[PDB]
Amino acid sequence: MVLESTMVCVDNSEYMRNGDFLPTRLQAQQDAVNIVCHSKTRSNPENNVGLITLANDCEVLTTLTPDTGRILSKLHTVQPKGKITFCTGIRVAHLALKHRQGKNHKMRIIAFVGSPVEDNEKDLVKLAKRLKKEKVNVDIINFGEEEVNTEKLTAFVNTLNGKDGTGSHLVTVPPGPSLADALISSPILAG
Amino acid sequence: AVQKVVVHPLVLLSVVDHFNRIGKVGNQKRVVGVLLGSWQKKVLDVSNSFAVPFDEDDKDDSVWFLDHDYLENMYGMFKKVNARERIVGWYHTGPKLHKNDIAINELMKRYCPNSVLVIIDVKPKDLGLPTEAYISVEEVHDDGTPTSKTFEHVTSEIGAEEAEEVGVEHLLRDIKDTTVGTLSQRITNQVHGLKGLNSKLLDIRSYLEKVATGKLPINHQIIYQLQDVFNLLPDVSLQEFVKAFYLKTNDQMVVVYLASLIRSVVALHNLINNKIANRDAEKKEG
Repeated sequence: MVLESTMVCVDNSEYMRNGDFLPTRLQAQQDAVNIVCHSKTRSNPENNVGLITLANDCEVLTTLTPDTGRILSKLHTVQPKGKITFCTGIRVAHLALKHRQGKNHKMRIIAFVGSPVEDNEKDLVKLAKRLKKEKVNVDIINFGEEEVNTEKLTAFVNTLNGKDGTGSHLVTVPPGPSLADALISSPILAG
Repeated sequence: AVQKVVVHPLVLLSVVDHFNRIGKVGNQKRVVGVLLGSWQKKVLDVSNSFAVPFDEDDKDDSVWFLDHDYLENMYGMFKKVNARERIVGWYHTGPKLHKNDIAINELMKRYCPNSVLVIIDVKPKDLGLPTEAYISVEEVHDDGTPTSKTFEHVTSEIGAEEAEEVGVEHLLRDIKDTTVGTLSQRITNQVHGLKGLNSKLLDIRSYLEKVATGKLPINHQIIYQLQDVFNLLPDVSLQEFVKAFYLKTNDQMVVVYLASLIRSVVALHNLINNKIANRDAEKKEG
């Protein structure tokens, strides 16, 4: 089995309060957390998965643990209200990854961006190459609404990995009615 | 709520010895741990604590993590040995506070209704009684900002305990105690002008800087308000003591009189008795 610590980042931004992902993005991203946490259980027991709130200020109430029981409890009453903040949410998983006791687990991050963010192409390429020096492979999954056919996050994913490095891949989410289990179909198949 | 805090040298050392822990391995930031308070009353006291691995990224200036598996089970440890000791908040060595410190307290409010943070100092320098303390409240603001969470300064004071001065106060051994009544009060006087009038010049130069730059702080209004309470006597040219002039020497009235009266009879005790016992031994021997 592949060894790594997957830190999933829930999206508390104010644009997660609608139902485009059925029935509602609160329960949809919950089901999106349900499918990733149950998949790691089918993958490796040693993988420990925490949660982090990106919007407003970053706070982690659940220590990194393989048990997803406390994670599923925090998915309720998450109160998705606040301003989305991206740049601070990249290393936010990496700092919890620098607190890992075992160093054999690879550094892997999955973040949920459901809101348009104001960012310059020079800011995302500096964080990209910074993760190249840190070897961290971050799989981002587009959620919510954002710049049509997202460029920044795509350039953030594309410039994040290279040769090969298998890798970081971004899947653009269509702005249409769908079930959250149908959104993750492509990303969970091929990261 | 929390008015003043009592910081023991023992718990403050628990921040200092951890500065040797992660100081040798580095690298960035500072020493941060969770504070165990002893609350018997509105006055806050701290006995022990536990230091937790902590890091704060620069870039990424808003990133911070406590280890809460270290916080949970180790609480049941100190709780089992000491039932009264509980976590009242957290701490760190500063020296100053970055804006990210707003999120450290709000996360741990599940543990304590109000978590008091203690800024400490591992290397004593200036200007006086060291470290610092803050309390987390919301004053909003007069200008209309969204609700503003800003830590207000809590006055910190050192305090003692039985049985803890055994090894602590032993190792110094070089201090002269005190001596009360002669040197103790006068050294303070030379410093009371130094430490009193240096902050006078440091602030009056920053208060002049206000008009120049750095406005706000307006403040307002606390600056001039208590300055005008200082103005009960200015004291300016010249001293405005016309009513306190005769009273000036009139307070020195009996102090000089007794000093004149005591030294007269103390001499009669010292001079007479010395001459008596001296000639009794001196001349009767030879």
